[PDB]
Amino acid sequence: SLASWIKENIKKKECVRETPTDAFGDISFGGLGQKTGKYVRVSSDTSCENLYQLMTEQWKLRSPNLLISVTGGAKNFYIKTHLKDKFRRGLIKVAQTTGAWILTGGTHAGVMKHVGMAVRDYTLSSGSMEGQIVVIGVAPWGVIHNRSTLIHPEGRFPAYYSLDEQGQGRLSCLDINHTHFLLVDDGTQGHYGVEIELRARLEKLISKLSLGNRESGVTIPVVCVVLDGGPGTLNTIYNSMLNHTPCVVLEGSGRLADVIAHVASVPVSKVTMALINRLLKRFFMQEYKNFTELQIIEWTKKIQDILRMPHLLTVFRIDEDKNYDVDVAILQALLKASRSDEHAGRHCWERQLELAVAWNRVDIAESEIFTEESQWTSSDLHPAMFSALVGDKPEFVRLLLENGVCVREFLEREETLCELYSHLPSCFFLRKLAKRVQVCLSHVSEEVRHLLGSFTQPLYIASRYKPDTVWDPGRDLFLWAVVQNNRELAEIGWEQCRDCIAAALAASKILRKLAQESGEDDSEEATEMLELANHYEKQAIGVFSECHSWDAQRAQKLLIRISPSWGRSTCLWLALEAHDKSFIAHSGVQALLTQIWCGELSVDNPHWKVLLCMIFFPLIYTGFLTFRRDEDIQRQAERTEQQKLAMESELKPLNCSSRLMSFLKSPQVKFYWNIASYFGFLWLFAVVLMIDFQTSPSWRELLLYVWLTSLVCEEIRQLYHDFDGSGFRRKAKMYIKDLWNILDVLSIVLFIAGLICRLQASDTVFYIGKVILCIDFIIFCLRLMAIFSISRTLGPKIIIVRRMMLDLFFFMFLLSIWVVAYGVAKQGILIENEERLNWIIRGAVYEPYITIFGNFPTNIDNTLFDISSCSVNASDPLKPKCPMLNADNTPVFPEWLTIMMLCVYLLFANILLLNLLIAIFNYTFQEVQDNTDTIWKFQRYELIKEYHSRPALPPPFILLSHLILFIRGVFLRDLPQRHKNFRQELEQTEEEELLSWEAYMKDNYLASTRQDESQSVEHRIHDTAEKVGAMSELLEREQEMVSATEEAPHMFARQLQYPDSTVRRFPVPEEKVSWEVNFSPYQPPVYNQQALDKHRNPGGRTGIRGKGALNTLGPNHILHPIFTRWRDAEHKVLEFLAVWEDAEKRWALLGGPAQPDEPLAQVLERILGKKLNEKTKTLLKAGEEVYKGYVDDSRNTDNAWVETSIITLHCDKNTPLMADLNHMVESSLSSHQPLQWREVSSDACRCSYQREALRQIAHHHNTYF
Amino acid sequence: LASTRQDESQSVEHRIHDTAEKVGAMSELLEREQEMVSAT
Repeated sequence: SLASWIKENIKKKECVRETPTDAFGDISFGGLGQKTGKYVRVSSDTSCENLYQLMTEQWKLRSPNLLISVTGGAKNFYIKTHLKDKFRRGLIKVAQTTGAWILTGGTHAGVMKHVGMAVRDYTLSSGSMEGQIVVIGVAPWGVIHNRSTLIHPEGRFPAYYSLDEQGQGRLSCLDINHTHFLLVDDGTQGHYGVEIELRARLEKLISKLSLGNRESGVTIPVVCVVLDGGPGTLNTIYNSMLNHTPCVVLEGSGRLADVIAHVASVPVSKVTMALINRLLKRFFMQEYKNFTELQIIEWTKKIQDILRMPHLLTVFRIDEDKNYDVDVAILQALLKASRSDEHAGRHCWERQLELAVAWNRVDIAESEIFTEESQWTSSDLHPAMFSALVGDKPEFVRLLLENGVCVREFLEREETLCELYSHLPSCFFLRKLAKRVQVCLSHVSEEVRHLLGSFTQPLYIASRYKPDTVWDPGRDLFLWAVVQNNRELAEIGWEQCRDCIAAALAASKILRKLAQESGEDDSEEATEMLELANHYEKQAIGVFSECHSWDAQRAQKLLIRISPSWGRSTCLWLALEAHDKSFIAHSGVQALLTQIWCGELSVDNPHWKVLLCMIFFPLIYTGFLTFRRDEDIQRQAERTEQQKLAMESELKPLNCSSRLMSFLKSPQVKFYWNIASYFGFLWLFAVVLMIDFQTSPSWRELLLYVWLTSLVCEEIRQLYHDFDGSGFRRKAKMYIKDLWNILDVLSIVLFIAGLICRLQASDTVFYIGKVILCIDFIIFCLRLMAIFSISRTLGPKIIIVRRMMLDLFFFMFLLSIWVVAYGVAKQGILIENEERLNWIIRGAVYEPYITIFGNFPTNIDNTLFDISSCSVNASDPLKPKCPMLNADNTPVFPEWLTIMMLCVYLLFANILLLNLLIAIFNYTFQEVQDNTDTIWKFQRYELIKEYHSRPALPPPFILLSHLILFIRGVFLRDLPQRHKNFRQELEQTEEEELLSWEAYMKDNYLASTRQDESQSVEHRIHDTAEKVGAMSELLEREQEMVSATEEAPHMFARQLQYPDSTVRRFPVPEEKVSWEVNFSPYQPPVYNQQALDKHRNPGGRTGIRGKGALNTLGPNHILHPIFTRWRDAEHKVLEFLAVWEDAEKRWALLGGPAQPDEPLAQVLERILGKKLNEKTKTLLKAGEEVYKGYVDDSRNTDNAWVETSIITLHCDKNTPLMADLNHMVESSLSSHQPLQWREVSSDACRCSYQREALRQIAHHHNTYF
Repeated sequence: LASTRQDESQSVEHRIHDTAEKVGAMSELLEREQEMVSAT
């Protein structure tokens, strides 16, 4: 697909004229079939945007994070084989982990061969799972030796290529372990240095690639490392340090590296042509002998030039100590370069972090930026927190949260949360949110409400995120972490939540709904979401079981309460709805359900006593079963007595009359009265059906009618008064789902059908109407067995019978085939064609089907003539046709054949079929035993809630209580205590103390599992292996350790390039800088811009002769008056009306050119734009004389130079001459568009002349204290 | 193939065999190191 673009956009060069390019395809090497490097060509100049697009969007290479540049050498060199291993290891450690791009001249010659051995020696050890080591390479297209192996205008995409390097010469080869190839063409096949400008321009361009991607405009870091190099190698390093963007790191091994590493110990003024000559002589010792002496002056001067900047240079120092690998050294030297730059301020630390964020690496950054000395503030880490959340890097978020970011300060405003929802990676939740937007927070909340359930209330409300819908910061971060299926963020989020158990179960329900809805992305939803949901289930069980061991009487209140965070739903309902079989089987919740179902009367009282108390009502008032109220009163009195006895050496009182009326409301009582009424219904229906039936209705049948309709009315009122009552058909969909409801649904219909037929009052219909009602009595008897499913003993018995129902029909079919076959054979053999179809079916299907169940001696009922009659076609009165006879009273067919056939038939029928049918059930029964315990507990809740919402009276009188409930309902007042022991709303202080208690219990739990995980064997072996692996390497290194036994010259006027021209100044060392010494070959070129022996430069030699951009020779003066005053009225800080130029954006001084013999008032009016010089006229006698003398600058020559006189006029606290000057302070001079009294300081990181003047100004003011 | 090589070097029955070999190398070497100091 790329071939359409790559043959339409990219040109080439030939003959210089241009043409559309060629040579495109992916080079694959014959050795290891694990590489496939792409090859593309390009011209000397190619569109920069197209180059970056081809590098970024085309070849699927991800975004660049760090650009590192290995350069130098190109021929060969040898490392003493100790530094090379550290070098190869570190240069891959850094690139691998920071998604870096490393570039090199890609040709198997010298330095790139070492990079290739690095990539090859690592690429087997990692396995290349993800994040490949992107290594980009630059090589000219003419100088490849075996060029014909891929040249084609339509390309050759799976091209094979073999290595050859015997054809060396002007031609060169191509390397082995790279991954990406860019090829440049200059048109001349016999050219080597055609790739320099494209490299330098591309790197300097690309440095600005990371702009507009994030919150702040900080440019990407670029580094150039050179191990060994020729003469040209220094020039790229100088052009880089002049570009002032990269750091440059050097090592010990190389020749030119040893040159710079030796000069880096000596001072910059101590560098001399003779001293550098004496140093370089004992460095190469081939080229030191073969030195070109017409350029060595430039060499000495250039090294003296590049050692002037002492903070963009770092060196390895011959592996001193063990400063780890080279990975950090580069990474720290990048930051050390990064601090001293154009920005002065808070921004150094501010900019500095964001680099640590963008790299996945945390250790270096953490140590440097989080030193003990430094102070912080929880406001100033917010942008780094935000970028660390969106980029989904967990450990860095944990580090920022441990060190002083409070979650409560971070989500103070709604806008931050709105923006944080705008960066989800793609998931099923994101697709559903995209469907809903066809982002304000309400669109989130509607989708969350649909996920969680229709019953709960909406979480967020628009423009009320400040303090229903109360604000906790915790659930917002936890929910945002949960819905994108990210484990390492969610495990941090759960430790932040105020309340815990409700949150964990809510996340469980969200994930199981999101899994059972999606179903298309099979791997993700099938594995990750279900594993995560079971994990948060396990966390919830652990926290609750830790709370239950401490003191259970607050644990139940924790289990009941309404949680206002999650939408005023309780906690038990969430676990109940989400099909969490494991949480609901925990012992404390079962004890809660037993204590509820057990009613007012206290638990642990045996059923025999309970039923006998139901038999005689006053035995309760006498006291035969214990009660909760008196047991608690006795226990409280016993606890009080125990406390009094330990010192020595609230609870309601009990009612007397309402004892009984409180007894008659517990569900254990109503279940027994309802089952008594159910036997009563069976009795009444039998006695009406068998005895009391008539053509006219009796009073018994009317009692039957009303009692049936009372059952129907109580079922309907227990529909609409349940929880989740708002809305329609949800409880209907809940109810119709299962098998046992079908029976009631059939029976209530068929009963009414029977009543219609019964009242229809016809001759023949009345019979069928009695028939249907006699059928329905079977169903009304059949649904009692489901009522006897409640008990634990009979609970799992019925499900095993329910499970194996299906196989019996297919088995019966298989047997019926065999019996029909036997019957048709038997009747066909010894009987002629019979015209009677009823006799055919009765002797063909029935008689064999009746044969198989009789006893085998009884079954042989075989003689010729007992009851069959056949002289006639078919004696009608129940006589089958006779068997056909040969002799008189003799079967032509032998009777023993019938015997033998019947023996084989019943032998196959009995032992071979039904024992298989039996054998199915025993194996299944043995197999099904393990998983039963839970489902029964879930059904145990499914029962209990019904009877707690049923009127107390038995079902014969449930009509009157239903009428009383409706008459209460039409009263228009509704404040029910319906489920007043399920939904509980707490007071304020009880809730606060309770949540703090359970948070303390959670913080106990997590420490418990961390101490119990680090005691297992399967962890501790993995620890000992790592410690042995560290101790082994170290010993080798230890063995190896034993095995090894001011600013006097001007520095701005000696720029090797003159400013704003093409001429080059003469190279001037530091020793021969002054006029005292004499240089013998000293011959500077004379180039005035656009009598040169009139004056001499007082600083020294400059290598520049003439008047270089100056109106006169010699001293050029410029006075710099400083208009200063106080910042505040309290004299806390100082300030000066400095300029800030629109071209340079720098806080520069306000001083123009002072001419020789210039009046200060007129020059002040020119430099300040005095529309009112009376304020300066009263202030002509202010202070002056800060500094005066020679100023180093790039413009200085041997004839002209620049001198200056610094003046500082600081007024009083009021500064009465500053109002008129501040009113006329505008964009007057048209270069400084802002111009105000910026606050002064002791800043030595300012303009070079002004830094010393401000340092003297602070030395004047603040040294008094 | 990379998946099974990374999942084979995480089992216990391999990693014990690795630690035994590294302990056996570190023991011999210490004796030789003692001898090196032992020669003055």
